[PDB]
Amino acid sequence: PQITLWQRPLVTIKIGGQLKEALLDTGADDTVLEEMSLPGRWKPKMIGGIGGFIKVRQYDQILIEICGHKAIGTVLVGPTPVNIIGRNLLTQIGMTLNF
Amino acid sequence: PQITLWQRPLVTIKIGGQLKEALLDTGADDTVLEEMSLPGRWKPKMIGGIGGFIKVRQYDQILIEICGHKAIGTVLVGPTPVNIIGRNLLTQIGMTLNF
Ligand SMILES: CC(C)CN(C1([C@@H](O)[C@H](Cc2ccccc2)NC(=O)O[C@H]2CO[C@H]3OCC[C@H]32)CC1)S(=O)(=O)c1ccc(N)cc1
Repeated sequence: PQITLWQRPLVTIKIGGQLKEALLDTGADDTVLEEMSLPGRWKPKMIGGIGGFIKVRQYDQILIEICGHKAIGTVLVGPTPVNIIGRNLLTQIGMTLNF
Repeated sequence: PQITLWQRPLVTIKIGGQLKEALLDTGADDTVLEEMSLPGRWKPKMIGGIGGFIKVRQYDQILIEICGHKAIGTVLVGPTPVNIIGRNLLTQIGMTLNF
């Protein structure tokens, strides 16, 4: 499919038994989700952008369903204002920018 | 052209006759640039990033070239890790997401 950018490119993801709305974000190295429980070990990380930094928990090898695909990768969890799907997962589902 | 997402989508832009590097950022509503000189009058805008809310300077109807494509629109100037090209200009140059 093709996704226009007149509106925020929001999609529904399934992760850890939960459905969440999230932003397809080419600017993001990493995928970042609002507070939730995830399985396995984690380590703390600081990520920064407009407005400064937030502290997040990094989980690896997390299964996600998005855009009819299943992908696996790292998910950061913390006090982000919006759920963000970053390049680490966008690549796995074959998402590209075109113009 | 097609831009894949295995690396950061950093591209050359031109503004005020000068080349700069900017990140194509589908998760940004607005285009936010590193400190620079722009003509005309500006007004404040409050934006909310990952770290919280901040006020930046809004310049309207500014000429800016992105990947060789000429756009004219709003650019915000404020503290950002990198120049980001947001949806307001991504739409002008006919950029979409595809999978
Ligand atoms: C500023 C960029 C260089 C990096 N950030 C982006 C960016 O797309 C954000 C997403 C976002 C949207 C709404 C609310 C909060 C955040 N947009 C953003 O800041 O856009 C601003 C400009 O337009 C406005 O519209 C959305 C918020 C405003 C790439 C992910 S980040 O800070 O989230 C981030 C930094 C580091 C790591 N490792 C992961 C993420």
